[PDB]
Amino acid sequence: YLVPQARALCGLDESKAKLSSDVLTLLIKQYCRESGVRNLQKQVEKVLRKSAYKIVSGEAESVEVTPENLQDFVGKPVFTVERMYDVTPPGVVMGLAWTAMGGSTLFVETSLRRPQDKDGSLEVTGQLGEVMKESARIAYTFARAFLMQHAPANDYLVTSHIHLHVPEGATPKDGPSAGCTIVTAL
Amino acid sequence: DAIEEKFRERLKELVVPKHVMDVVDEELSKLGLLDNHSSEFNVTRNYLDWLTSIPWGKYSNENLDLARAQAVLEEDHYGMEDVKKRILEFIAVSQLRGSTQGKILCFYGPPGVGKTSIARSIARALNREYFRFSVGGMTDVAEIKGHRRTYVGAMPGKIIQCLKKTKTENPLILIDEVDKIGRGYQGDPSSALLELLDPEQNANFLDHYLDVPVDLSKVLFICTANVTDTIPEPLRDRMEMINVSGYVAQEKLAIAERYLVPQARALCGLDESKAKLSSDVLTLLIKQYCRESGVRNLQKQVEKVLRKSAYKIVSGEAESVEVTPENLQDFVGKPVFTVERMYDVTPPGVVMGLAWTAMGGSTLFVETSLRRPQDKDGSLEVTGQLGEVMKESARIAYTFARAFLMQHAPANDYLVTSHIHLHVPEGATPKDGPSAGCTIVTALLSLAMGRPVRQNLAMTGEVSLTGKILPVGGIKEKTIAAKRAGVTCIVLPAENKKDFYDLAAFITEGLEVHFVEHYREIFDIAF
Amino acid sequence: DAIEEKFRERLKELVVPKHVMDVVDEELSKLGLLDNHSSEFNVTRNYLDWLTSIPWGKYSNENLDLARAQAVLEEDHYGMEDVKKRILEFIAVSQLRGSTQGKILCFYGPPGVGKTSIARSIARALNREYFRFSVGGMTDVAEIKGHRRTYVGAMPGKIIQCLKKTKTENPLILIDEVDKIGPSSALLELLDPEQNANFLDHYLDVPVDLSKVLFICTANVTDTIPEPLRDRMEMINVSGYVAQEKLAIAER
Ligand SMILES: Nc1ncnc2c1ncn2[C@@H]1O[C@H](COP(=O)(O)OP(=O)(O)O)[C@@H](O)[C@H]1O
Ligand SMILES: Nc1ncnc2c1ncn2[C@@H]1O[C@H](COP(=O)(O)OP(=O)(O)O)[C@@H](O)[C@H]1O
Ligand SMILES: [Mg+2]
Ligand SMILES: [Mg+2]
Repeated sequence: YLVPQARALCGLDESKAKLSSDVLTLLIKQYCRESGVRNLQKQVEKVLRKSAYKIVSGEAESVEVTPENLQDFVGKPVFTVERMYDVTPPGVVMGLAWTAMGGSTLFVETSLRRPQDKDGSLEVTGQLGEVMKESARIAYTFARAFLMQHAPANDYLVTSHIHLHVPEGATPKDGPSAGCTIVTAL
Repeated sequence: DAIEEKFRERLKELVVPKHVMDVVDEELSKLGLLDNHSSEFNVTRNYLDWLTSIPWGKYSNENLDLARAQAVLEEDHYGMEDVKKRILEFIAVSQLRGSTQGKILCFYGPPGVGKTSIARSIARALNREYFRFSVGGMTDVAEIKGHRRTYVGAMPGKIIQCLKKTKTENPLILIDEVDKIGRGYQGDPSSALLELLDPEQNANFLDHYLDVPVDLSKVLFICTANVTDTIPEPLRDRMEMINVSGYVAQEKLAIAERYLVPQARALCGLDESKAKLSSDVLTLLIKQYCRESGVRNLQKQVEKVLRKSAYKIVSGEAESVEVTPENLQDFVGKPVFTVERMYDVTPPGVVMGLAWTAMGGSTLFVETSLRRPQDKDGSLEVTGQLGEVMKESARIAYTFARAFLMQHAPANDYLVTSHIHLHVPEGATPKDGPSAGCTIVTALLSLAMGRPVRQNLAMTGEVSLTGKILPVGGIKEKTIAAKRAGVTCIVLPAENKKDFYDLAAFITEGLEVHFVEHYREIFDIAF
Repeated sequence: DAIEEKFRERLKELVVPKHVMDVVDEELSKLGLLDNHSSEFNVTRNYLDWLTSIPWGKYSNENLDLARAQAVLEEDHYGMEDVKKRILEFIAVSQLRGSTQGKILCFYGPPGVGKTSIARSIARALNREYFRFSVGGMTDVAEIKGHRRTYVGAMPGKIIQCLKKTKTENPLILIDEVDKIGPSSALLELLDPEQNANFLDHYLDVPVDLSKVLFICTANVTDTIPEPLRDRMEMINVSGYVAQEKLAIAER
């Protein structure tokens, strides 16, 4: 629907400007992650209008769009990194989050705050909301209980001072959906 | 009566659509039945006037010459490549298709960069009619939609009057300051803009006075805003966001010596033979007085110099005067931005950072000191009007610095037990953001080891709890601020390579750029 | 008719721009068919009253002479050398270009230093008309931009009121306490060289040229002034007085 109508508006035949399924897939993946259609239409129209300018100005007789030179038409990709950790060290567990620009993944990082591994504590940073901080507290309590019943000799969680961080530091996040992820990380 | 023909013979040159012609006919038939001096007669007459005044099928003689358009665009504004490219693409597309087109654009950027001014130059380039529709603080929805005929003072509204007064169906409408539209209590004008700025529904824009849809698909809508975050998302999604990035010092010099100085001389009535401003004087003025992204303050400084010279000439104090970098302070006063770098040599515990500021970016330093006299557990106090995000980043940096020193030097008990105070010496101004996490880590490690970092090294980048460096924004401003100082080496996150190399060549000529993925690389670079 | 001839006699000496003339002509034609008892007749009469009262082509005869203006400035106030220098520079620029000009200034300083009295003295020296209104605590945009003809209580706002009162297109307008404003978006359009020449009022529905008006703002602290508004105007510091200066002012 979009590309034929955009061609009819810009007046470019398929032979003069090539938009393959691969370049459209890349453009959607890297520029149009939203749930709507208007921004994808705008990107397609940008590509076609730049091809039209190249044709009219005499710079080229036909314009071919490729996944390599797409950034020449639509600039740098908005989304490039899909996951922060390729291989997760022991303290971090991968989670999932809801976002307006499609789905978004999150990680939960934990590390010792004091050298020795008298109660211990959990410091929570990462712009976590009140509900999510409460879920972190519940997760800490259940992690203590579960490690108590699974490994009685392992007093790590009760004595160690632990810092919990969700490395999307500038983006606020809330919700209890991360309780099991936090338990797994701890 | 002759009023009916006075209506009819001015539709001859208009290709009126059927849905308008059948309303005009019924209104004219109603007109001939009412008494010539009744109030209903006046209402019908006013409505027929409004319907007839619309340019139903006439367009301005748009020109499609790319060379002429580029010449017209270049004669007024310097270095607005994105907007000029967008307009040339518009012209090329409108040349491929056999008819005129319309688009909805939004120019956003820092104040004083030329968003409002470029619209008139674009309208002149396109040979389109120009209308400015400032919506700053507007809370009246009736200015967009109008009022029904039943009211005594009913008028269609601003847009229909634009079509009436421009006498063309494809003008250029400048909706100035769209982000500053008012949050009216009785109505929300931004919600009425959804119908006006809908790329598909422009063809059926319904006016409350006319009660007849008008085809606004051929109108080129240009909006100006300072920040996009204030515009409602349903309206922001309809408009095409294209950015004006502001001007670097070299671009400011080009604008001043090519546009600002000639126009200011014309305003002051002077000539180059009587008042001479050399490139060195303009460069010094930009460097020491006009750090803002716009060129309005630079324009004010230039006008100040020229008016001082004009007073010196008219009063007879001098036949002619030349401005020099030595005597410039006589005209503009003593320099404002006299210092670029707080520390020429950084002692142990302080690390040079970079920050985004409205004045073309600026550098910052992170200072750490031993609050209690010993090299229970340690604590970290933070000051400097740090925001909540920046304080959280400081806590993360402290935790990771402890962890890193746990493994790099297990015998080093400094960070574990010592009580540390961390400050950013710009205490009077608020600062926020996670960009300084790696700077804080470096400051803490330099304090712990007692070893100063490289003496001309700047760095930025968010840090995770495990030490991974995350991308940050404002690379251009941070790079410019680093290059103003004697920074010979800069450290950036690896994810910022793509938008660092998108910068102009002259900005990054002399910088030894290092791209990092984990802090263990920054540690080797700095130490 | 008598009303039309009265409005045209109001209009004889003004050099009216073409678009304003077309608007007045069409409104007069509209008034020529409405019945006298109609409420729309009242609205049209009230509208034409404002359009025929704007001084479209009248300028005050300024005293483009450095000596007399300097004498007036130094006889009316003591120690305001920065403001006096700025006004002398303004006069020199007006003389060199050979035409009247408008500027936007801002006097900021502690209260009681003479920011309003110096503005009255400047208007006296320049032979310009003087008008002032306060924006301190203002929260209504409609008192600057006006209300359209539809509403019963519509007024054309402070700027059009000033233009009608002063009968000149180059008066001295003092905007008092710009730093205490609540509304600033109307001022951004009011004082901006790019759009001063085409200031559109909602009631008038026709643009007026404010490029020759000399705007002088008053404040006490610059930091509280809105950021986009602080960029349009020029900041001149009217600082306080030392004991010797206060003694001289008191004696003189
Ligand atoms: N690139 C440029 N070249 C020449 N003059 C410029 C340029 N950018 C801005 N100006 C001048 O600076 C002023 C900026 O005002 P304006 O266009 O209103 O900026 P904004 O739209 O950001 O408010 C204009 O009067 C314009 O003449
Ligand atoms: N330098 C001066 N020379 C002469 N009179 C002065 C001077 N400074 C202040 N005054 C007097 O003090 C009064 C200040 O009132 P006003 O200017 O309205 O207060 P503000 O300065 O807070 O606006 C004026 O009436 C003026 O006559
Ligand atoms: Mg603007
Ligand atoms: Mg006062």
